[PDB]
Order: sequence, then C-alpha cells, then structure tokens
Amino acid sequence: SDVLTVSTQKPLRDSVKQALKNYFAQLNGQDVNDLYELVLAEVEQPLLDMVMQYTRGNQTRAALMMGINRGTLRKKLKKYGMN
Amino acid sequence: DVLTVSTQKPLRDSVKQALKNYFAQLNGQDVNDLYELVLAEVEQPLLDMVMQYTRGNQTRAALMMGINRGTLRKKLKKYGMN
Amino acid sequence: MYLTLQEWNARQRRPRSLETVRRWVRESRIFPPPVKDGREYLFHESAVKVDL
DNA sequence: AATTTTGCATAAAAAACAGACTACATT
DNA sequence: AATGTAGTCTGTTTTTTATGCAAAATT
Repeated sequence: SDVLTVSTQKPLRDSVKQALKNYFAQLNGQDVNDLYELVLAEVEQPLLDMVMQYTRGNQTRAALMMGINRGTLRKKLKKYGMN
Repeated sequence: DVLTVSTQKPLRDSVKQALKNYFAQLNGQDVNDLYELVLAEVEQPLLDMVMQYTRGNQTRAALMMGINRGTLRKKLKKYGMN
Repeated sequence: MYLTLQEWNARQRRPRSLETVRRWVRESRIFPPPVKDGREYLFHESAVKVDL
C-alpha cells in the first residue's frame, strides 16, 4: 500500500510524528523559531545522500529522479557540503 | 541529534532506511517525483504535530516553524487539513 | 497541442538528454521550430527531429 | 470590552525554474 | 560523430514573504 516504509514495517510519516513527539516532550519551555528548516535539513540530506548513491554520483539523473531542476540539486548538495 | 526516534537512533537514519527499501522495490519502475513524495510524507506529520502543540493556532504554528502564516495555510489546504 | 521540451522528448521513441534536445532546437534540427515563450520552448505535438 | 487571530489582499524579495554553452567523458 | 555530464553562467516564472486591514474569534 504505502511506498515509503521502515523496518514489522510502518510508514515513514509515523516515524516523523514520533520524532517530533519526543522533541516537544524534551522542550521544557524553549522558544522555537526554525522547526520547518530543522525537519527539512534532517530529511533533505539523507534523501540527497541516498539518491546520489543510487545514481552513483550522477547529478543529472538524481535531479531527474527527484523531479527538481539540476541547478536546484547542485544548490542542496552545496548546502549540505556534499559538492 | 535533536530529532531522534526510539530504539534512540536519529530521524535521518529512518529516512535512509525508507529509501533503501524503496529503491529495492523499483522493479523496472521509472522514478520522476521522489523529492515531492518524500516531502509530502514528512510535511503531513510536521503540520499535524505543530498544530496540535499550538492547539490550532496558525499564528503561533508559523512562528514555531519559521515560515510565513500564508505559506502555512497553503500547506494545510494541500494536505486537506481544513 | 503544444508540449514542453521535456514532455516532447519523453514521448520520443528514443528520449535523449534535455541538453541534447536543446542543442537540436539551437541547431535548427526540430521541425516545425519550437518557439521560446518566456523561459521555455513549446513543441507542437507533431514536431520531429530532421537529418541535416 | 480588550486583545488576538484569521482570511485575504498587495508588492517585492527569494527561490526554483528552463536554457546556454564550454570542456571533457562516454557511447 | 553523436550523445551525456559537471560546472558556470543568464534570464523568466513561481513561491514565499512582509505588510495592511477588516471581520471574527478568543481572552
């Protein structure tokens, strides 16, 4: 049924929900102002590492598989110190 | 380190395992929308959690998320969160 | 009626790199010649590659 | 009653986009 | 020879943003 799942198997969305549930528990009155970016960077980097590993360093195929502009991929790879 | 999931391994490790499993099931299938696919799986729980924390207050949810309120109501409308 | 350079190519018997398909437009190898509307090319759904 | 949130409109900055083109690689 | 890719650019469109404001809702 679900295409992105983790090892019994469960959806990746269920693991994100649990990761944030823990974060809000270990948030003893802290003001948070960058939660989107924090989650995005934690999910973008392993996606970039896995796709680049899959395409064997081929940027053009990674971008084509991801459905993002090649110039956009190159920027994200630079952001995470990967190129 | 800050975003982790119980045995406690980090979240990036759960994304890596989901994609390893995904590439394995690609039986001749031609991938074209992987960024959005991952993003939509990660965006729905984030929006669910942050709104649950702010008790449905979008003003506070946008501030916590570091995004603009307009951008938030757009993402909410996309995942049918109305 | 009209496709993007990417759509047109995806529909080809042997799709190529978008870099290759652009070189073709730049070299006048696509007939009828795609028009550039802003940032993109617009291929008529019937457009073919020609041997020069 | 007072204060905050929301829904929606702008305009501009920021991001993502298609393409151009060269040097070198792979087919 | 023709095609494919990294890297460096240009110009265009789309998304995000700050801001103003009135109605609605919460305090």
